[PDB]
Amino acid sequence: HHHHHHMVHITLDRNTANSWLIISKDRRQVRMGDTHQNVSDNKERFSNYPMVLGAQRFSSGKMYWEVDVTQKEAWDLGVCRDSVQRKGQFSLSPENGFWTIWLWQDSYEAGTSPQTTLHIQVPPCQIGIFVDYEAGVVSFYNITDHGSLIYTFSECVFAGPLRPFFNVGFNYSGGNAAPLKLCPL
Ligand SMILES: CCc1nc(Cn2ccccc2=O)no1
Repeated sequence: HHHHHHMVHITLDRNTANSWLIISKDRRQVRMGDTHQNVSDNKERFSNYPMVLGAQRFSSGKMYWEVDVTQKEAWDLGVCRDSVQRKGQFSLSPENGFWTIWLWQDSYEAGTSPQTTLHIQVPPCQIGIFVDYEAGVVSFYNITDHGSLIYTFSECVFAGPLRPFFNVGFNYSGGNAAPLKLCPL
């Protein structure tokens, strides 16, 4: 791919974070805390899962960013509608306003309904996310494997402004504490 020149500087929005997340001072890293992080509740916060949104909203153009997933066992990444449900239980699907991939129990899957198996030969340490708003495309790239394509959502019906979407995943196992990090441009 040759999408690197649409690079955007993403920062995390504290106010959208699950109350157990710890976001770094620079707003570029997020990890699971071992307890509630002593913040007030609000209608924006994801309640059921360890999720947070980027601050940036996109309604046009081409955008690209990279995320470090080194040594994590579980995570979700992609984009979502600004209007997605925050409270209670829901599935990650385009019908619910999410265009995502994930790692879970040693398999990679795209968040279609039902989910799609991904064929990754080189487990990624960094993931590239490309959005073309006008084209209706969200693509995922394996930066560890020379930028190889992971998955393309096409014919997307965004139906609103998009936000970068993150899930650090639970840490029941003690093997998933590592952060998600937004990688430098
Ligand atoms: C949304 C609630 C929540 N709790 C935790 C953190 N947590 C707590 C116990 C066991 C595993 C584990 O990951 N993360 O989200």
